[PDB]
Amino acid sequence: RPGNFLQSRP
Amino acid sequence: PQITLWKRPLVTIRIGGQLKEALLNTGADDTVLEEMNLPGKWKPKMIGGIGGFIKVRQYDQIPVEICGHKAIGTVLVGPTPVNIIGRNLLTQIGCTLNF
Amino acid sequence: PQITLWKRPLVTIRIGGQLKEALLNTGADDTVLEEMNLPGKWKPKMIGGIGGFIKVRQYDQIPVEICGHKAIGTVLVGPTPVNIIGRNLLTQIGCTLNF
Repeated sequence: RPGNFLQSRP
Repeated sequence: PQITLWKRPLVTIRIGGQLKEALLNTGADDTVLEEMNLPGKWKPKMIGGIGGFIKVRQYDQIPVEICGHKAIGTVLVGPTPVNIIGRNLLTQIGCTLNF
Repeated sequence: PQITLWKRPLVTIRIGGQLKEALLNTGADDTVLEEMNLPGKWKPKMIGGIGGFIKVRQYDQIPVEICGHKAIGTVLVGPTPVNIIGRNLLTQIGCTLNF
């Protein structure tokens, strides 16, 4: 299950 | 409002005239929404997450209403598993983490 | 304390006798730390996000100190680009989102 939505740009 | 974390911090947002559910995500620099059509010119971009990088479409100066509060900024659209409201817009509505 | 979101919400944590910087991520259900050797039994697990899934090792009942606040719970270990403190541990220190 998708549960960790870390996000950032290059 | 004060939102506890026993459950996912989901809120309703209004964008492009539609209502969508989104996660207040302090772990994302940007705001990423699932595939959808937004007006205006868009440019290709790439963002990274826990399982790699993906291609998205960047839309600038897009008005978004998060749980009532108004924000206007950059919105990325692409194959994200859930709609995410990142720090770029969370700062605009005065959101902070408290404990 | 009150943490603004102008920059990534990084804080110092203590685990297994080590101090590390971890991102307070209301967008993560669990806590995932970058590869580190922790004693004890673990179970294989897959977690996903933007870009896809990664394989991690799950440890239970691990004591962790987040900015002086004591917490104890599950910690996942794997190739994550950054240390992440998720909701499972944030609820323990009474962390809330406010706006």
